[PDB]
Amino acid sequence: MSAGVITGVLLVFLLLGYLVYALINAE
Amino acid sequence: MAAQGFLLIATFLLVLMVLARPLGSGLARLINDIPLPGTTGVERVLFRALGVSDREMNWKQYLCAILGLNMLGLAVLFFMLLGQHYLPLNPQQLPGLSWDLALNTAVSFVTNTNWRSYSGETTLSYFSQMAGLTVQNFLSAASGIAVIFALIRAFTRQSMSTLGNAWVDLLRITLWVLVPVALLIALFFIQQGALQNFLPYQAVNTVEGAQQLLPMGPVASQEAIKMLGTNGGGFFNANSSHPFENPTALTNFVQMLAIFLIPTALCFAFGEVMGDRRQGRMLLWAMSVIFVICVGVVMWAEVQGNPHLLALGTDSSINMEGKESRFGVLVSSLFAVVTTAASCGAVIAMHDSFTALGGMVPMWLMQIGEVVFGGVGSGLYGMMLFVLLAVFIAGLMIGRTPEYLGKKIDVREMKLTALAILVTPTLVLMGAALAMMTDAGRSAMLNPGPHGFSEVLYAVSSAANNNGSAFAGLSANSPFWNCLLAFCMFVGRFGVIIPVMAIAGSLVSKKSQAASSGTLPTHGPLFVGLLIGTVLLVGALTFIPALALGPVAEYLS
Amino acid sequence: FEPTLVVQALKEAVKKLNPQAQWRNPVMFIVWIGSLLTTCISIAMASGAMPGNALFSAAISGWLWITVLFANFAEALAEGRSKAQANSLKGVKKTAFARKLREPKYGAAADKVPADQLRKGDIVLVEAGDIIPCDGEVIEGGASVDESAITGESAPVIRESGGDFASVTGGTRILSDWLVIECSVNPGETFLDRMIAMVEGAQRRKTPNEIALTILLIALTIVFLLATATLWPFSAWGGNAVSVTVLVALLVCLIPTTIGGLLSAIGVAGMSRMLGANVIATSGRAVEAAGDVDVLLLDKTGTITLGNRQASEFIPAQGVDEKTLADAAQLASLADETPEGRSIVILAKQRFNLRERDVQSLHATFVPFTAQSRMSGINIDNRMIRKGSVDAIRRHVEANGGHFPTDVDQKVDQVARQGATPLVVVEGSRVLGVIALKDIVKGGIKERFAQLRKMGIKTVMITGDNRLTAAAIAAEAGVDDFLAEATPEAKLALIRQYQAEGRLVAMTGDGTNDAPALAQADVAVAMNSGTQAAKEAGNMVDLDSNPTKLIEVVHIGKQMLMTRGSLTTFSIANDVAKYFAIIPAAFAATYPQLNALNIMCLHSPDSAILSAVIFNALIIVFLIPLALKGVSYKPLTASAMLRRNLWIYGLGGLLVPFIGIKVIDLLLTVCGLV
Amino acid sequence: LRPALSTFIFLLLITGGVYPLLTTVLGQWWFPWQANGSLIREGDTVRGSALIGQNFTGNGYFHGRPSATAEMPYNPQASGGSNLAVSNPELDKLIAARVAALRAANPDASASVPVELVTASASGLDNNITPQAAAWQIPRVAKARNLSVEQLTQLIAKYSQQPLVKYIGQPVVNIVELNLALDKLDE
Ligand SMILES: CCCCCCCCO[C@@H]1O[C@H](CO)[C@@H](O)[C@H](O)[C@H]1O
Ligand SMILES: CCCCCCCCO[C@@H]1O[C@H](CO)[C@@H](O)[C@H](O)[C@H]1O
Ligand SMILES: [K+]
Repeated sequence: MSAGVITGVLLVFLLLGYLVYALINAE
Repeated sequence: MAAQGFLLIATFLLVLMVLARPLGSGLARLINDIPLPGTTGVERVLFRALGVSDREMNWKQYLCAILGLNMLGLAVLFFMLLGQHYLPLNPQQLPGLSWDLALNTAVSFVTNTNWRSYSGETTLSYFSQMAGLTVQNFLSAASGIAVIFALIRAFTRQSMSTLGNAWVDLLRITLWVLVPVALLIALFFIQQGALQNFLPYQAVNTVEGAQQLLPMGPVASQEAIKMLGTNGGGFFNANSSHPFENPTALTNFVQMLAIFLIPTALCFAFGEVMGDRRQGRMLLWAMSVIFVICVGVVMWAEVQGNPHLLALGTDSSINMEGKESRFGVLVSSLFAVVTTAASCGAVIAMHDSFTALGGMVPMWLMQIGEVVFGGVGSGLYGMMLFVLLAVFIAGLMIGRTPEYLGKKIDVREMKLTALAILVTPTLVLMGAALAMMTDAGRSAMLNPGPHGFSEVLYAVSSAANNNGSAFAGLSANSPFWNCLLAFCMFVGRFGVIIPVMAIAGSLVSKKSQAASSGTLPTHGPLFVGLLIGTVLLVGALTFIPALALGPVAEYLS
Repeated sequence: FEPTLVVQALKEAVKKLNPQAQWRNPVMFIVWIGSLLTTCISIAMASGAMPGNALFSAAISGWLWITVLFANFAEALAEGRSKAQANSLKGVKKTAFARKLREPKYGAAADKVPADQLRKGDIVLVEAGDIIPCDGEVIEGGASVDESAITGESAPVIRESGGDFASVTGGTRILSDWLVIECSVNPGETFLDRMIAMVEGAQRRKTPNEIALTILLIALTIVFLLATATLWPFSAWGGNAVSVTVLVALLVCLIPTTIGGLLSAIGVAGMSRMLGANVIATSGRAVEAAGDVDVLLLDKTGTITLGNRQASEFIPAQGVDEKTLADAAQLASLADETPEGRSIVILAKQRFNLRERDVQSLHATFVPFTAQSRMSGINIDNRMIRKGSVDAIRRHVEANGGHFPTDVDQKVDQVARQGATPLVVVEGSRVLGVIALKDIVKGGIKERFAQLRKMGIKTVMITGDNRLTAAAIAAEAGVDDFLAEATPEAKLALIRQYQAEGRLVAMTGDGTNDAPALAQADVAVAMNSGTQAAKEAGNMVDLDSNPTKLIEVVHIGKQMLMTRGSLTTFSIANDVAKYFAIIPAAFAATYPQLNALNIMCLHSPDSAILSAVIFNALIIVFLIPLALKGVSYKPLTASAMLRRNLWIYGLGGLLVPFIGIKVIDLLLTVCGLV
Repeated sequence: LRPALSTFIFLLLITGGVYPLLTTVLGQWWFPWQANGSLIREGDTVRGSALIGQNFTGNGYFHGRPSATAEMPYNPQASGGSNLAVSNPELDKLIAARVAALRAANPDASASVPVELVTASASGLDNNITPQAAAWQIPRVAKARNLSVEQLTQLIAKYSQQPLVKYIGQPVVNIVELNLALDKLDE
C-alpha cells in the first residue's frame, strides 16, 4: 500500500470514530 | 406488452391483498397474546413440556433470548457443515466444507440472507440441506417476526416494561404460521413437478450418446420456506430458475406471493393491533407506490433489452440472455423487483445478465434498506426506523416535538434510530471499498467495465442488507469474500435488531397522549409522500456517487 | 444590530477563531481539516510534487478557509451583539465602592471596602448619589431609587424599611435619601450576574431541539464521509483516481456547512432578544419549551387589567391643574408596582419631569396596591391620597363624606366610550381627575390572540373578579375563556386537566401567590418576584411583571424553532443541485460519458467544482441576517405549516442552488479566471 | 437456559425431521411421479424427464437454447447461467456465432433467428422454447426425417402447454417429449 494512501485511510477511520462518538454525545 | 405488464402487476397485487388481509388478523392475535382457535390446549401441554412459562420479558431479556437462539444456531450449523461427511443421508461422498465456506454459509442462513458462494448439487448433502438449511430457514424467519412482534407491542402497550415472551412467539410463529402454510405450499409444488425424495443421483442415458447425472433431494419442502420466510436459498446453484425447484409458471406466481405474504400481513396486523386501520394502510400504501414504479422501469428496461441482438439479425431486442423460457420477460422482470425489494434473494433470472437500468433497480432496492415490503419482520421495523425519522424531521421543520401514535420521541430514541439507519450503508461502502483495493476482491469479477464494479457493489449491498441476491458473475468462494461478506451479514442483521429492541424498550415506558396543536397526521397522502421522500433521499445521498461509477456509467457507455 | 463599528470589532476576532479550536463543532472541524490539507498539499504541490496544477487547489483551499471564516463570522456576530449588552451592564457594578457599618444603626463609622468582598449578612450604607453595591433587604431608612440598570426605566421607585418595598437590587442607583441594607446574596449570585450568566457562554448547554438536529447533522456527515472517501478506490479502478483536492471540495459541499456554522448563532441571537423583553431565563432550554406550548395561562389576580392597558392621559375635571394631578397621581402610584401603576409614574416624568422625591421630608406611609381593595395610595399629608378603579373609589370617597361631581362622572363615561378603563385620583374626599388607560399594542390586542388562535394555541385568563366583570375584560382582550374567582386549588385543577388531555401548558403569575401552580406547569414565568424564587424552580423571571409578556416569551421561542426548521429544509434541498455539479465534473477524467448528467452546462470540470465551493461559502453570508433576525412565519396549523414550509424552503432550497451555481460559473467564464 | 435449549431442540426435530418426513410421505403418496423427478423411461433405461433439458445437436432433432453450464452443455451437475452483461464484448461474439451457425444449419428458414435460440438460459437446464421457435426449425427437421410440414406442426402443437393466464408466462414446448415422440413417429 502507498504511503500517501494508507495515511488517508487512517484519517478516514479517525474521523469516523470521532463522528460516531460525537453523535452519541451532545457537544 | 404494456397491457400485459399492467395485468401482471394488477393480478399480483389483487391476489396478494386478498390473502394477506386475513393473515394479518391471525398475526394480530399473536401480537395480542390471544391464541389461535385450535391452538388453545396444545400450547399449555407443550409449553410446560418444554419449560416455557409464558413469563413477560423486558427488552434486555427479550433481546438476549433472540441473540441466544441465533448464536446457538450458527454454532450447530457450522459444525454440521464441517462434519458433513459423518452425518447420514449422503448418497454422494461429499466431504466436509472448508472453514471459510462453512463459516460463510452458516452465518448466511442464520442471518436469513442465504448467500450462495457454492453449488448446491456439488457442495451439500441431503442432511445438511434438510437438518441444517431448512431448520435455519424457519428459525431465522421466526427470529425476524419475533423482533417485529416486540416493536409492535411497544406501540400498543402503554406504561409497561415488558414486551412479551420470545420463546412463546418463536414457537407460535413456526408451529402455526410457517410450518402449516409451507406444508401446503410445498405440496402444491410437488404436484406441479417439484422434487421431494431421498434417492441417490440418477444417471440418464439420453437419446444421443451423451449421459447426464440427475441431482435428487428433499427440494420441495425447502422451496416453500425460502419463499415464505424470504430466505431465498435454493437447493441447486440456479435456485428459482431450476425446473426442479420452480417447475411451472403457476408455481412461480405462488412463489412471488409467498415472498410478499407475511411482510404484507404484518402491515395489516400492525394496523389492526393499533385499532386505527389507516395507520397500517398508509405504510402499505407507501410501499406499493414505490414497488409499482420499480417494476414498470425494469420491465421497460428489459423489453428494450440489448440492441446488439437486433443488429445481429435476431427476432427482437428483448433481453432473454439471463432469463428462462417458461417465464416471460415481464415475469422475470417482475420477480427481479419482488425478490430484491423484499430481501428474499430468490433469483428467477441471472441479474448479472440484465440491462443497465434493469439491473440497477434491484441494486438500488437493496441499498435503500429493504424497506419496500421487506420480507419477514425485518422490513417492517426497518421501515419503522424511517417512520420515526419521517415524523422527526416533520416536527423538526414545524417547530414542535415529534410524536408518533401519541407517543413522543425523545433524543435518546433518535440516536438509536439514526445509528440503526447508518448500519447497512456503512457496511456496503466500507465493504465495497475494501474489495476494490485487494487483488482477491477485484480478480473475482467476471465482466469488465463499470459492470464489473457493479458486481462488487451488488455483492456487498446484498450481503449487508441480508437480501442474498447476487450477480453470480462474481466468484466469491475465496476465503476473502467468505470472511468479508459474513462480517457484513452478521453486523448488518444483529447490528440492527439490537437498537430496534432498545427502541422497543424505550417506547413502552411512555404513555400515549391525545392529539394537540403540534401533532401531525401519520396517515393520508401527505405523510406517505413525506415517508417516500425520506426513504428515497437517504438512499440517494448515500449511493448516488457509487451508482454513477457503476450501472449509470454502463448506461451512458 | 449591523453597524460597521461592531463588524470591524468582530471580524478581527473572526480571524482569531481559525486555530485548532473548532473540534467541538464536528461539521466545521471537518471543513477545517479539509482546508488544512488542501493548503498543505497545494503548497508542497506548487513547490515540488507529482501533481501539475497548483493554482486550482490553492483556489479551492482558499475558499475552504473562507468557508470557515464565514462560519466564525456568524458566531462572532451573534456573540457581538450579546457581549456588547453584557458589557454595558458589566461596567455598572464595577464603578462602585462600598462602605460597611460596624453597628447596624445609621450614623456609625464606615470604611470603604471593595464591592466584591461584600458577603451575606453585611450591613452597608448607601446615601443619595451612590449606587447599590449588592442585593438584600432594607433595614433602616427610606428613599427613592432608580432601577434603570435592570429594567431600562428612569422612573423612580421607593425602597423603605419595614414593608413590602424593602427589596433593593444591586447595581441600581439611589436618588433621594439614604438607605441602610443587609446583603442577602453571595458574590456570583447578584441579580446583575444572572444577566451575565444568561448572555455569556459556557453556562448554556444545547437545548433538546438543538440536540435534535445535531444528531441528524452528524449522521449526514457520516454518510457524506463514506460516500466520498470510497470514491477514490472506486474511481482508481475504472481510470485515474479522483484527486484529493476534488474529494475534499465535494465533501465540504455536501456536508451541511450552511446550518453547522449558523446553528450556534441562532441560539445566541435569540437569548439576546429574550433579555430585550426584560425576561431572565436560567438556560436556553426554557425559552425553547415556551415555543412548544399548546395553551398559555395569564394570571390577572395581582393587577387591574391584563397589563396591556397603561396610562395615556391626565384629565382634570373642575378647578384642578394637570400638574397638581400628576403630582399626586405619582405619589399614589409609587406604591403600585403593577404595569398600570408604573405607567402613571412614567407619565409623571414624561410630561412634568417628576424624577425624584425626598421621601423623608414627606413623613409619609405608602399604601401598596392590593387586589381586594382595587386601589393604591399614600398618606403623605394629613389627608389621604388614593388611586383605583371607578367602583372602588366611589365607596371610598363617599366614606370620607365626599360626593361625586357631575363633571367627573361625565369624564369617566367619555373615557369608557373610547375603550380605556378610567382610573381616578382623590385627595382626602375631593376628586382631582381621571387617568385614561388605553391599549399599548400597536395592532389590535385581539389580533395577537387571534394570531395565537390561528396556530391552535388557546388562551385562558385567570383572575379573582366576578363572573360578570371578568367576562368584560376577557371580551375586550379577545381571549378564548377565563377562570374567575380562582382559588389556588382551582388553578392546579385547570393545569392538571389540560395536561391530562396531552397539552403543554405555559403560565405567568406571582412566585409567592401562584407557587404551586407554576411548579406543575410545563413552562412558567414568574412575576413580582426575584431571581431566587425562580432559579430554584427553573422558571423565567418577568422584570416588568406584565402578564401579557408571556405572549412575547412564546413568540421569541417560536422564532428560535422556526429558523432551525426552515434552514435544515433549505440546506438539505441544496444537495440535489450540488450532486449535478460535482458528479459529472469529478468523474469526467475517469468516465467521460457522465458529462450528459451535467444539466447546468457548466463550462469546465475545474470551473464546476470552483462554483460549488464558492456557493458553499457565499450562501452562509447571504443567510446570516435571516439566521440572526429570525424567520417571519405566518400563523398556521401543524399540517398546513408543513406544506408551506416545504413550498417556500423546499422549492427555494431546490432552485436557488441551480441559479446560484450558474451565475458563479458564468462569472468565472466572463472574467476568464479559470 | 432450560427453555432456550428445549425450544431449539424441539423446533430442530419438527422442522428438520417431522416437516421433511411429512412432505416426503405425502408427496410420494399423492404425486409419486413428480416427486421422483417425473422421469421418462423406455424399458429399464432412463431417457430423461420432462424438466431436464438435453443438449440436442443432431440434424433430425429439435434444438434448444444454449446451455452455458460449467463443463458440458446441459449438465445437471452444474445448473448455472451465462453471467455476461450487455456491455460485455464477449457476448456480442457469442450472439454473432450462434446467429451465423443457426442460419447455416437452417438455410430454408427465415434469416431472423428467434432470440430464444441465440440467448442462453438462466438455469442452463432449460427444456422449453416458444411454439414459434419450434416451427422455425421445421424445414430442417422435415428434410432430415422425410416427414411432412403438416404433421410436424401438428406434433409440436400437441406437445405444447399454454399457461392458465397469458401474462403469468409464455407458451412452452416440451423439447425432450417432442424429440422422443419424433422417434416413435419416424418408425
Ligand atoms: C446501542 C445501545 C442502546 C441502549 C439504549 C437503551 C434504551 C432503554 O430505555 C430505557 O431502558 C430502561 C430499562 O432498561 C427503562 O427503565 C427506561 O424506561 C427506558 O427509557
Ligand atoms: C495562498 C494564496 C491563495 C490565493 C487564492 C485567492 C483566491 C481569490 O479568488 C478570488 O477572490 C475574489 C474575492 O476576493 C473573487 O471576486 C474572485 O471571483 C475570486 O476568483
Ligand atoms: K434472504
